[PDB]
Amino acid sequence: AEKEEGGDVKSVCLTLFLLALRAGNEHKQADELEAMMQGRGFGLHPAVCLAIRVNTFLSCSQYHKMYRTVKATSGRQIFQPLHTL
Amino acid sequence: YRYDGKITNYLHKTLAHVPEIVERDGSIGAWASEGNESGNKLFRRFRKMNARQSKTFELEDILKHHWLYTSKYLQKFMEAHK
DNA sequence: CACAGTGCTACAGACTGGAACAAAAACCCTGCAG
Repeated sequence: AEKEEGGDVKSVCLTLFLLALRAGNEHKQADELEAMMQGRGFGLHPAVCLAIRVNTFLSCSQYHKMYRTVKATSGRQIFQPLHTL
Repeated sequence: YRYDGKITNYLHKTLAHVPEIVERDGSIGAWASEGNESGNKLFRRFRKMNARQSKTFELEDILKHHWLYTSKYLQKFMEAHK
């Protein structure tokens, strides 16, 4: 890190790994991994969450209720928590 | 002056037959109308949000959806086990 | 002593790190045994 960046932790791990996987490759993973960080969501971008709360009329406590449920059962939580909304 | 010939039904009922019925049922207030009544709130929202909506089918889907609201099986899931 | 909430607050709980301790798991081993 010192010679080529100086404190850039994320990328060194990311570029070796995605491509290392697609080395002995079935592709399946490349979709999930190429989506994984910057575009988009992964889970769902907090703006899409916010809209899907505000615009379907979910009570805050109701929303969180759902969030807990989807998180605990088979999760891999999707929805973003309240304080990040 | 206010109780000479007149007493409200409940003041009498609560001053007379309470010890007897608590002795008999074992308890009271667990048997209260509250567990009904409250439910009425739902009947209003389930007549707007979840209604069909026309006079024919409306009671049908309110009733159904209410039944679904009441079931334990679902609430168990919605506890999410702590 | 009805009860499911009512949002935003409060800061409780979840995290690292080396520095080092200890316990326990399940091997290999050597010990003392028919």
